[PDB]
Amino acid sequence: PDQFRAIIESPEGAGHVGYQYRRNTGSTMRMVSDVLDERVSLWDFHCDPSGNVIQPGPNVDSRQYLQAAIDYVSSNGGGTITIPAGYTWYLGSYGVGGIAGHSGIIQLRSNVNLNIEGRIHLSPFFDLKPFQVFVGFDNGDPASSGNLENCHIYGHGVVDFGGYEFGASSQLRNGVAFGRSYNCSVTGITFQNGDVTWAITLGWNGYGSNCYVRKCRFINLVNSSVNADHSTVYVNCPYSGVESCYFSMSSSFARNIACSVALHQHDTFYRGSTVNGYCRGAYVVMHAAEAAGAGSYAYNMQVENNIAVIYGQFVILGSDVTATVSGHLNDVIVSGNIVSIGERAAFSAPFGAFIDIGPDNSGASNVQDIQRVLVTGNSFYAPANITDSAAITLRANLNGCTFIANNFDCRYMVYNAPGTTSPVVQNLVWDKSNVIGGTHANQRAGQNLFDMQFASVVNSTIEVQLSCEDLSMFSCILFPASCQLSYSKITVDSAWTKSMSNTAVFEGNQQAGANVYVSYPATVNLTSYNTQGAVPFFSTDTNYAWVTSAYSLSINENLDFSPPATYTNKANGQLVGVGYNEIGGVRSVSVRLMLQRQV
Amino acid sequence: PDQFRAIIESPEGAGHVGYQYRRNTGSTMRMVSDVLDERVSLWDFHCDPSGNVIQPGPNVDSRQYLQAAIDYVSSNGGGTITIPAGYTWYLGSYGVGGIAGHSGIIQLRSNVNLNIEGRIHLSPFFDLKPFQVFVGFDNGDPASSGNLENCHIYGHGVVDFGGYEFGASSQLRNGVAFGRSYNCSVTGITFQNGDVTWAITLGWNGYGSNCYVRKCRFINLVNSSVNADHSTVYVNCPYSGVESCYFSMSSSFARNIACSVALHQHDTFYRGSTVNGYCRGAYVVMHAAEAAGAGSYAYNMQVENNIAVIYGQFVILGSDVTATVSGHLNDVIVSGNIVSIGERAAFSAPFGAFIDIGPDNSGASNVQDIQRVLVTGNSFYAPANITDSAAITLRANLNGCTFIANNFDCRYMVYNAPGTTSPVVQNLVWDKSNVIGGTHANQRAGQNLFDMQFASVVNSTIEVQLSCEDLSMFSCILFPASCQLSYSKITVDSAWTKSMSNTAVFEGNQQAGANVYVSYPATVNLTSYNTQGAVPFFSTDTNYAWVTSAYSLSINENLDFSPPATYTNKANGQLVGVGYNEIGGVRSVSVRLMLQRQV
Amino acid sequence: PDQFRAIIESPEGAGHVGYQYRRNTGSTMRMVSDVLDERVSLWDFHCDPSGNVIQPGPNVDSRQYLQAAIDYVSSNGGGTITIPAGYTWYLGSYGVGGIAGHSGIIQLRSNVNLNIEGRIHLSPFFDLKPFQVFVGFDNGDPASSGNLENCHIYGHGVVDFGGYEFGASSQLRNGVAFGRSYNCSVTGITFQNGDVTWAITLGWNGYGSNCYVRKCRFINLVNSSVNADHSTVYVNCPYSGVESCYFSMSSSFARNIACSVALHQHDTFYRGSTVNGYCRGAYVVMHAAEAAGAGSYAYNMQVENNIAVIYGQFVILGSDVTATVSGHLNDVIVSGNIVSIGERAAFSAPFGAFIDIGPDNSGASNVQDIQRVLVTGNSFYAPANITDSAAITLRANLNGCTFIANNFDCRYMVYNAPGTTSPVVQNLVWDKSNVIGGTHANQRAGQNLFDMQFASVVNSTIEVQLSCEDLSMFSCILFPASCQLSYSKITVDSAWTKSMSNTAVFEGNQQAGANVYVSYPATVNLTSYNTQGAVPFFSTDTNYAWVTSAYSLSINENLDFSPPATYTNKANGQLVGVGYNEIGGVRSVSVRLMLQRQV
Ligand SMILES: CC(=O)N[C@@H]1[C@@H](O[C@H]2O[C@H](CO)[C@H](O[C@H]3O[C@H](CO[C@@H]4O[C@@H](C)[C@H](O)[C@@H](O)[C@H]4O)[C@@H](O)[C@H](O)[C@H]3O)[C@H](O[C@@H]3O[C@H](CO)[C@@H](O)[C@H](O)[C@H]3NC(C)=O)[C@H]2O)[C@H](O)[C@@H](CO)O[C@@H]1O
Ligand SMILES: CC(=O)N[C@@H]1[C@@H](O[C@H]2O[C@H](CO)[C@H](O[C@H]3O[C@H](CO[C@@H]4O[C@@H](C)[C@H](O)[C@@H](O)[C@H]4O)[C@@H](O)[C@H](O)[C@H]3O)[C@H](O[C@@H]3O[C@H](CO)[C@@H](O)[C@H](O)[C@H]3NC(C)=O)[C@H]2O)[C@H](O)[C@@H](CO)O[C@@H]1O
Ligand SMILES: CC(=O)N[C@@H]1[C@@H](O[C@H]2O[C@H](CO)[C@H](O[C@H]3O[C@H](CO[C@@H]4O[C@@H](C)[C@H](O)[C@@H](O)[C@H]4O)[C@@H](O)[C@H](O)[C@H]3O)[C@H](O[C@@H]3O[C@H](CO)[C@@H](O)[C@H](O)[C@H]3NC(C)=O)[C@H]2O)[C@H](O)[C@@H](CO)O[C@@H]1O
Ligand code: NA
Ligand code: NA
Ligand code: NA
Ligand code: NA
Ligand code: NA
Ligand code: NA
Ligand code: NA
Ligand code: NA
Ligand code: NA
Repeated sequence: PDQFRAIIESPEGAGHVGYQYRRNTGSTMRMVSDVLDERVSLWDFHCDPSGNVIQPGPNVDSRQYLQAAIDYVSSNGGGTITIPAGYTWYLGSYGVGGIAGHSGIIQLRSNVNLNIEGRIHLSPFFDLKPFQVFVGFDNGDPASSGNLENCHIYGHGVVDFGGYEFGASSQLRNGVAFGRSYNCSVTGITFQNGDVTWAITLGWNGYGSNCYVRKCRFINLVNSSVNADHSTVYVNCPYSGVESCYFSMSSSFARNIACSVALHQHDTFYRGSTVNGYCRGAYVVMHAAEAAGAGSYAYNMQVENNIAVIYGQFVILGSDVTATVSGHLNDVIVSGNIVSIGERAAFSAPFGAFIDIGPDNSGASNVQDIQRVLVTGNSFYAPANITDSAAITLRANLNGCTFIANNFDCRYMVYNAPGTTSPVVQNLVWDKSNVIGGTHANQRAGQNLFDMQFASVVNSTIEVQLSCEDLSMFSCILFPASCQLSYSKITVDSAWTKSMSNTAVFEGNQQAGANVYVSYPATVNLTSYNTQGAVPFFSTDTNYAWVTSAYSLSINENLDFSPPATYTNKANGQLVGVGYNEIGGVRSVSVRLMLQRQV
Repeated sequence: PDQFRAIIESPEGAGHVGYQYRRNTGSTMRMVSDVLDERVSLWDFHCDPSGNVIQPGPNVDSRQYLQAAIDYVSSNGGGTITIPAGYTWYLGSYGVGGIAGHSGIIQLRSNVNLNIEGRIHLSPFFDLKPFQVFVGFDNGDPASSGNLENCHIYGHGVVDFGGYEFGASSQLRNGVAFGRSYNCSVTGITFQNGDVTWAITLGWNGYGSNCYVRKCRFINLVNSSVNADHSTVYVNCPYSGVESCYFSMSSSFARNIACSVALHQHDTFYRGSTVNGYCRGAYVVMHAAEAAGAGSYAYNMQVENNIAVIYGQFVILGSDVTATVSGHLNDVIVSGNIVSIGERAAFSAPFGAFIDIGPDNSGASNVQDIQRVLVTGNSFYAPANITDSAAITLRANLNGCTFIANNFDCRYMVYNAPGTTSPVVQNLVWDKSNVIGGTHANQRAGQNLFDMQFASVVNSTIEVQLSCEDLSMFSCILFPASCQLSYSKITVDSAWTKSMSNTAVFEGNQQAGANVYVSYPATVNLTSYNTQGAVPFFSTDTNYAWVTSAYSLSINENLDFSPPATYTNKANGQLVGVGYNEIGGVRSVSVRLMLQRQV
Repeated sequence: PDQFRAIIESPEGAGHVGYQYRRNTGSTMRMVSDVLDERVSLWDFHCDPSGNVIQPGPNVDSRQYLQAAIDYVSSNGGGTITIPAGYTWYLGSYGVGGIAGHSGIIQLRSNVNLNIEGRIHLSPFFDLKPFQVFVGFDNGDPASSGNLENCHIYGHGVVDFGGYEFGASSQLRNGVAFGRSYNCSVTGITFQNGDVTWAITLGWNGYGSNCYVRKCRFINLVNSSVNADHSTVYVNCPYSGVESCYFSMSSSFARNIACSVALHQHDTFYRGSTVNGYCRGAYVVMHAAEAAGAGSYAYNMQVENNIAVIYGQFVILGSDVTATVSGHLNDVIVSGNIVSIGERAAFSAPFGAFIDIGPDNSGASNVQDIQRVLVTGNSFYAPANITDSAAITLRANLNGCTFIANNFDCRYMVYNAPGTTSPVVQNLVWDKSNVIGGTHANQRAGQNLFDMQFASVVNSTIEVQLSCEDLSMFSCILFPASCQLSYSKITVDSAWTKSMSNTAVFEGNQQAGANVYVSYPATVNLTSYNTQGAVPFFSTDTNYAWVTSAYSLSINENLDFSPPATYTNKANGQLVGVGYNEIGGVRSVSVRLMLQRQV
């Protein structure tokens, strides 16, 4: 019985105390230790070499203890390790082995979940240094790494990056790198107070699947001018996405460098999230250099039902090439988003846009293969002073994009800067159901609402419909002479255009093309013959050889005659129609006409 | 060894029994009590003064015990208290201190989560009395209250309000008032069986952030005529919302008073939820009196992808003023919802509507600043007998609202009651892509589909497109003489209109305005001169001085002549065009024309 | 003290060791066994008759132990049973009693939740046999069954069906049958590796409510030619749905037989999910034979924001009748989905379609009552070789369907096979805002883009708008002479049509109907009189008696004359207009005209 009291006080004591669930005689006869062994916490490993528990705190490095817990649970085929509530667990050194090549702190392992209820906080050892807090690669070379499967991080807890700035722009910092990750997720966690490159990365160059970020918060994760670039979540495996998250930045630097999400492989999504204070909402890009695991096509890309205040662009599309692989982006949907450019001076952040068709990372605009994109049922607003705001900034080659039933209230509808890139554009479709707002009315001196600064446009539709007047704009739509236009439909509805000097402008007379279909208002001077009765009226100018029909948009103030209601043309480029002289006489009128070609 | 058996049976016994996780010699040498101390339940506090456990039941008030648990866990920096499954925990008295000013029962505290697995039920002490079950304010004056942070209530359990009716209409009742709440949430909980004002309130007058209601059920929470008003969730802090919830009412009273959600600050949302039996779906409102914590603008407001059967209005917009603050509502999106007015007699509940632009709480219609709203891709249905159903009831001043690509199948498209308010309307946009259903065909004697009972309309677009005949309606669109109309576009497509006596009606001849752009069908009597050959035809009536062109919508049954295909006007208000007399003779025809002005 | 050591080692030992939470003197004086009794796992029942624990494994049938755990927890009013992580629990025999009529393995019980953290795996006893793993019916006759309430299955674990093929096509296999289920759910679970009929079924013939499938994965659940049919989730109770799930198949058989979801009662939804490798996305159907619990109407049906690669049809609509009940489907929304037909040969799987209006299970096309459906803001793509691809295959009677603001890029827009069914169509609305893609340009020899192979069409709108040329197609829209057409609007925009031989084709001259409203381009030969001055031009053909107006789509290459800009008709079916001869002479021209009737 000495050994009994001794047994009981020893670490095997619980293993000698019997238990049977709820005194049920049909239940297993267990020992207390068996029941305790059903759960596991950091406290079961956070101990000195003699086994005595250590309290966490700013003067204690918890890293080795958490790694020991992960390693052991892994050896039993997995489980969930709780990081207890009511404590802050500090990390204060780098991990070792395969994660060292990633500046890793903790190595995640398959089937080992982390239930973070307390706080995890970086110690000042990491100030001005690279780091990746949680790393799922098991090799410094990602190509030589094994997979991470079935690893979920969740809870009501917090990862706090300590506020430390980057030491050099070339450094990288991350919260969770799942690695070559299959069925991994982060749910519920707040990531805050840092200067980092990413908070979470999913996948590696297309290897991975079914990775998700849900109900997480990301708060103040850029804080310095050193930080080169930031994307809060980088989605680099298929069948993965981000939903119902909150993203907020307060620093000036974030308004110039930070993006919330990057979707970089097929079957990926960004849904139901709120963004504030960022430069950009989401990249949707196929990088040829990332094509190894899931092919060279990014398809089935969804950005839906988000709420955003940003300073640059909401969605940025891209694809590129390497020496041996060509990336392609197609089958994209952008719907249900409500987006605004936050209050800022014109030109004070990257050019404001709902959609950007951006060049590659070396600035090339002639490598892209972007098509089959639907942008529908979104709202976009930019304040009236923001000259640099567009529904779409179309800066690189575009093989198709369709806009239906959006409401865009900003300076430009379609824009690209003159003198810059000259994109080749195919299959740009702007349906009449896009509503153009009035916030920027009166602000558009010298500007074209649709400024078509492209090398060429083919197979495209622009149906312009105003909903209020803006007589400040130079034109509704302008094509420079350098832009070829063919097999396209361009229309300007007459409503709110009566007083406009120019409506559609074709500086190379491109509307004359055999397969150009256009209509727009114009003012035309006519003169009739003197005959009483049915009598022809003819335009005094001769630049209408392309017109197939025209009709009156003006009332007739006269009693003694009427000009024609409708007109066609003649070989010399005059318009002609048949009016009526109740009394004879040569007549001379100025009329507003709808000019039509093949429509 | 006497003291050893004694120690073991004492409440410190577990603190003497050793344990080491899974017999791992690298694990902490702990005591059983340390492992048990990692969790906490109501059972750890639900005890008499001698420490003996008390069983819950209808004759036991569990309030003080649950408060003791919350208070203690709070003192250790937080955690999660389980409310065990398999029991009903009754509450039977008011709390004390700061929550007493709120009729509070339990005080929530920061970082203390409640995992409700069992049932919490109100005892009859609360019958006919006010109460707020869970309160996160710490002061009777909300202005003087501290914050509630990091408080989550979740589980598979239930809050049951006991079925008790209100005692007086002036009383207030609530389930969860998070208070000045930051990162708080309710997930998974069923709230049922009550007569209450709210189930959950988030925030206080704009103070709070990141508060959410997810996957909760709200069932039968209004049951009496005493109940003054009900909104199941009131969202009164930014960056907060409701998603994937279920709301159901069965009482008659709920069909007249209850709303599912109120969104009252910026960056708030209501998504993916199902409603049945309610008067209203969601208020979206900026009250100047609520502007203290987050400014006087409600912007980035999202109502998306909900399913509803309601008896009144789906979304209600509003903003108002106090003596020193002016509220503004802008940047709203309503998309993807499928909504119907449930089976009821006409006029038996508040006027049916998809969108309502409602007056302030004192009935004023001249204080609102509502603009930049997008309503797109929704469906609305009301049964054919429901005279009082509209796509939009526009009852107060409106500074903009845009409708694109909806399907509305109800009695009216645009409505406001004559003789009532006379709203000032700007920037109302009804795109042609809105599909008008046929359920109410033949029901519209004496009614105008678009009944424009406003003081004035400016910068507005109404493109009417029918998809079946309804010859019962008096007109497609009518403007009384009291409504000014300027800088607007009004069109009536001809399809299904051939037999209509009136299509567009302008009782003050407002279509003549300099910047009014309109087109609609009309029947016109013409008579020609007798000349053989090209010969003029002229209208017999003189009310066409505003017409810029017209064209035939009718076949010509004649062989010996043809009327003009197109017409323009003359100063006296006749139409004129040039037809053709194969044989001479004065001709007299009645023709269906499309009348156009500036289009 | 002998009995004390004995007590302590006995199964009542923990019941003698005292504990008080965190040494708090205000806490309950408990015993260790009380605290352990707050949780329950499979280990508490997975024991031999002497109470000794049994290890799970491929040679152990865990079924009776799990049932014992469920039965006991049920007797205490519920709770959550954990299925521990780090182990595979095999099932190797059928259950007994009420579930035997369902081939049941485990019986679920009300208020008893399963937290599946480990793996559950079927033993080879089930090879070639029927089975339903988890069954919530309590009677072999579902009509005589009690309800299952408040039963949630959740966790990070897995249900593995062992890879076994069906033994006979008449067998049924299921993962979870909740039965007559109220407030039940499955969250987080992976179902994999099987040949089954369903993974999860919710409800029974309309009995049930508030059942949900969320964040689950379904992987490779069809593997043989024996498998008759598969729907991964069958939703057979109202106020229930599927959200944020992943569905994947790899077998050839799945491309011909498998559907992801079946929505079969009102107020049901399918949202935010990703599908790959399936034949079909979702059925949306009211079967009269399923109408018992919730009525004969399926209404408030939502399919939104999904991502899919399928081989057959995305959404399939249906309703049918029994001898005494008639099923109805109305108030449906399909929005925000991005869908493609995967790479396959033409005709190698069921006919590709976004929407299918399908016959009943006996092939009848004359029993359906389907109306008030909105399809808006979706994208659909099929590769160019897939002849059998359509936006809508309209194969049974249709009482209404509305398409607004979609982007469809496939072979046909509207299709039904000639010689097959002859549907009666009412209220088909194809708005102009639907964008028709160009992938299948040049592939359409002998084909009509809109192939209207119906018995009749009434109250319908087809506004065709091309966005690129396809001169291979025989026509944009064709109506055989067998299809009646009335009270409808059919338009073909002229853009990209100049070179088309046929645009709209009415093989029975149906465009002449009194209430048919149509416009489309045509080429017409005209000849004038010889008179100098205003001079008539007349068509040489006489098939224009239905034309109310026409206008020029062609330039005039002549200086000495001009044909009319606009035309009307004469009784003999010629067109006539007034042109102008500067010099006299008989003129003869061929002109492209927009032919209009009542528009
Ligand atoms: C911040 C961001 O996401 N910006 C994108 C931009 O992305 C490119 O630039 C960023 C700049 O931070 C990344 O390039 C940096 O990081 C890579 C990857 O780091 C190495 O590999 C990882 C696995 C390892 O853990 C690290 O220790 C490193 O060894 C460096 O190779 C590169 O030199 C450096 O500038 C980003 O790289 C991608 O990062 C994701 C997420 O971690 C990885 O999954 C990919 O493998 C990696 N891709 C490549 C090709 O290496 C760059 O792709 C986008 O290009 C841009 C336009 O689309 O949007 C944002 O600007
Ligand atoms: C039921 C509902 O939400 N109805 C809205 C309507 O809201 C207004 O009317 C309701 C009627 O119940 C509320 O007014 C009642 O309650 C307030 C608040 O109670 C006091 O303050 C709270 C913090 C405290 O816990 C209580 O003990 C009280 O001291 C009373 O002041 C008022 O006299 C009474 O009629 C609602 O008030 C808002 O309530 C939310 C949620 O609790 C609070 O966050 C706000 O502070 C409070 N606002 C104000 C201005 O006090 C009223 O705003 C909407 O106006 C209407 C149209 O938009 O929609 C529904 O009808
Ligand atoms: C695979 C699938 O979902 N296919 C649908 C198709 O559904 C019909 O055909 C399937 C074929 O598997 C089902 O019919 C089979 O199963 C029923 C039901 O099984 C019996 O009842 C259940 C409760 C019990 O547990 C079992 O032991 C059986 O006793 C058999 O009666 C039938 O003979 C057999 O072919 C499907 O039936 C429905 O199944 C759901 C889900 O389990 C039940 O809730 C319903 O009660 C049951 N309905 C009926 C009327 O019995 C058939 O409805 C659809 O018809 C089709 C077109 O819409 O889509 C897919 O093809
Ligand atoms: Na590295
Ligand atoms: Na497209
Ligand atoms: Na060029
Ligand atoms: Na109060
Ligand atoms: Na708007
Ligand atoms: Na007025
Ligand atoms: Na059966
Ligand atoms: Na419809
Ligand atoms: Na027929």
